[PDB]
Amino acid sequence: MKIEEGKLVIWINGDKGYNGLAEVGKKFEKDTGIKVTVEHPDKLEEKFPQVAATGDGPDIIFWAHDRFGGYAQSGLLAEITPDKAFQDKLYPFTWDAVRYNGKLIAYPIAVEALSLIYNKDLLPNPPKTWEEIPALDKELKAKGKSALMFNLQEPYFTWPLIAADGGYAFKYYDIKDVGVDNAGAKAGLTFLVDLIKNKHMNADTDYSIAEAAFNKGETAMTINGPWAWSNIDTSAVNYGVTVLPTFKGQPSKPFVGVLSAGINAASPNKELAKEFLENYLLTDEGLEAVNKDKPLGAVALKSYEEELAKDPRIAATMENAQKGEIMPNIPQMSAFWYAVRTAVINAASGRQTVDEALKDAQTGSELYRQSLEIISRYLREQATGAADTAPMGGATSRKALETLRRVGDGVQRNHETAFQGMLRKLDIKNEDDVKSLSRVMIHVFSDGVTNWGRIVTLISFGAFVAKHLKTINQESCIEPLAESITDVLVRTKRDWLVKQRGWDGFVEFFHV
Ligand SMILES: CCc1sc2ncnc(N[C@H](CO)C(=O)O)c2c1-c1ccccc1
Ligand SMILES: OC[C@H]1O[C@H](O[C@H]2[C@H](O)[C@@H](O)[C@@H](O)O[C@@H]2CO)[C@H](O)[C@@H](O)[C@@H]1O
Ligand code: NA
Repeated sequence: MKIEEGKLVIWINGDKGYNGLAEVGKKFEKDTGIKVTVEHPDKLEEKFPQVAATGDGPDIIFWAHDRFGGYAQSGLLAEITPDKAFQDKLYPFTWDAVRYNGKLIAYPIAVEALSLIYNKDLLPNPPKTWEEIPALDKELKAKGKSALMFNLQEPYFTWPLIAADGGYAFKYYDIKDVGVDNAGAKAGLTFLVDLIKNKHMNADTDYSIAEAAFNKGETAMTINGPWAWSNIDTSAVNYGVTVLPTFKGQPSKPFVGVLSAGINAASPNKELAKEFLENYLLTDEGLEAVNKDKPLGAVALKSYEEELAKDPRIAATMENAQKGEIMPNIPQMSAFWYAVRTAVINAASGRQTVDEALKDAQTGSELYRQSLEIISRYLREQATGAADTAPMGGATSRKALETLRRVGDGVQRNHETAFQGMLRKLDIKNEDDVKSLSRVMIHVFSDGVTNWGRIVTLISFGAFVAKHLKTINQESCIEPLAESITDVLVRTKRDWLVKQRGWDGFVEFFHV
């Protein structure tokens, strides 16, 4: 296996207290003789699933809890085994954040929420509403200052505004219901794009540009998390931390993250990782080391949270958190963030209109579930000979299914001999063999030009396999088969599918 035994490699994001974490690691090495290496690679949240899937990577990965369902579903995280007495040292709602499919899949460290951070010497009374920002910027611009700069390249930072007047990710979790292009989301993003059109913000502003501007005293406000506070202390800007402005009378709703530590499932060092996490990091002295480097927010460790909760910055953090929501941890969170990131960037730049951007995001976010509904229904009715009587809950699903029935009948008829021969060559007998189908379908499906004819052929093969599985009394393998096909299709063809307008495109192409 790629990972080395008898040491710990930790990955953590570069905005967090990695030097303090390394200090904890030195203490661990002094007591145990085991060397701890902390790294902060770029795009670690994308890198981790690529390397961990091959049995490589770090022993411990730190990130907000939202990405970890995905990791867990993919087999990349060890289940953790804190005993009762350890469990009781952290807040139950922090453990709830790192529960997937009933199992604990990470240790919670700290609760993060975005707040409004403001320069008390420029703006002694910060605005309660978004709507008053344009006027305030006009006033500040007369003195060579701006009202507000924040990172527009990561949707995390814009989401509180998008969500304020009723935007939402997944309904509280009903995965069918995405609220990315409803009228509330549209309103929020239109307000953001108007700020930009009226020269109150610049589309190119990123994390670094906003942080420098605030920390040099050029802009009166930023939006950021507790990790930013250290660098402002150093700058000698006199700052406060407050509740985010309202929009159309409603609170900004930040997406709340629980910084968490997961154990790589390929690690031969799981017991050392546990010892590090429970007996060195999640203690008063351990969290203090990290916190002194870059503040964590409101920590999951009750003993130390009682001291931090007296800080008015932490109170503000908790106030904003209470108005927002805990992020979901479902495997499609990754696709939701990619889709919303693109939408914000394209709306802010003018590359798409607000309505066009958010339509594309809504299609990207729901792609996996929508594809699965269609493909699973088709596979099961082909296998059994009868359709599923439940409603879709679904206009696109229903028409796409109708289309697939019409087109797929022809394909399965014409390809029957070839499909017979391919199935005989692959010998799919049970759930273990459906696992092996993925590698073959990626190769055969991907190494080929993409068009809807080829997608129908893939799904038609699926249906033909489903009928065989039913005949051999393996009907319980049909759902996993459908999941596997949907996985190959959407992992490899996502961008083409979105550009083709998803399943509405399919329906239009074969209309005919
Ligand atoms: C794993 C079996 C699969 S998956 C798939 N996906 C798209 N096209 C296919 N075939 C068409 C026409 O055969 C193509 O390559 O354009 C296939 C075949 C498949 C099934 C039987 C024989 C050859 C390929
Ligand atoms: O922008 C989408 C992004 O948001 C969250 O990432 C936060 C992270 O939680 C914080 O710890 C801080 O580091 O800033 C990040 C924003 O750049 C999600 O946790 C993440 O999965 C998502 O891609
Ligand atoms: Na990053």
